[PDB]
Amino acid sequence: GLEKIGTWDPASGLNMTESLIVTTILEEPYVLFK
Repeated sequence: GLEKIGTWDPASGLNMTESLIVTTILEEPYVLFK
């Protein structure tokens, strides 16, 4: 049915009460430190 969920009041606003790792090795020219 219709149940409350939160309160408005124009000062405080709307208090809404809802609750890949890839390994390699270094060998030229396969993989090099850039």
